[PDB]
Amino acid sequence: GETTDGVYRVMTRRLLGSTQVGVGVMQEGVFHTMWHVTKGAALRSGEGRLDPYWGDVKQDLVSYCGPWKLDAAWDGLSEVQLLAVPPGERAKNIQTLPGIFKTKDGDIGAVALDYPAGTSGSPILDKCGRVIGLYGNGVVIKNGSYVSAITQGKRE
Amino acid sequence: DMYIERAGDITWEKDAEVTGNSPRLDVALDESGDFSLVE
Ligand SMILES: CN(C)C(=O)N1CCNCC1
Ligand SMILES: CN(C)C(=O)N1CCNCC1
Repeated sequence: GETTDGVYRVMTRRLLGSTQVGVGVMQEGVFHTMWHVTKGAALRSGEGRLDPYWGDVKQDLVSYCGPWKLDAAWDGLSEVQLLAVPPGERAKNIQTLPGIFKTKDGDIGAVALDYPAGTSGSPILDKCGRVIGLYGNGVVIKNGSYVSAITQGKRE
Repeated sequence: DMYIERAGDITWEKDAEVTGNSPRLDVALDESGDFSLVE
């Protein structure tokens, strides 16, 4: 099926009508999304099938057709773009300066942007167009505002 | 069965909408992949 690089919607027919449950990135023949979007299940691309290859619930990431290919990282200084793909709506670039998730195991960039649940897996980009992580695993803070980690995997 | 549909090219767009703040938050990540706020 479709193996062209780019951002994709992840859809299901299990619920009422056609529902968008998330988003992902096709790069170098590998499809990358968040684990909570597919739960590790196989995907369809037209008449073709994508099988999971690697996955980890704690990182909340999964890759299909090959190993994780996304290795760019947020530089800790510059603004980034969330390439948001909301349900039933056009892809839209949103520029923002990331905040920080401070953890006992190190610091992670975070984006304070709020989109419907089905937007999980939308890529976050650097000034070169490189994917530095995926949007959709985060927290709700004091004023009811959602903050997502910039979640990135490791390229072996 | 779940399926994928192309939605766009991955590129940086000049003069995109600029919004969102930059909070610094102390968080914990559990074995289930759920983040939670630590205070
Ligand atoms: C994972 N994710 C993007 C969500 O579940 N959200 C954020 C808070 N508003 C509702 C939708
Ligand atoms: C439309 N949008 C991105 C939001 O829901 N925002 C507003 C400004 N930053 C926090 C959340």
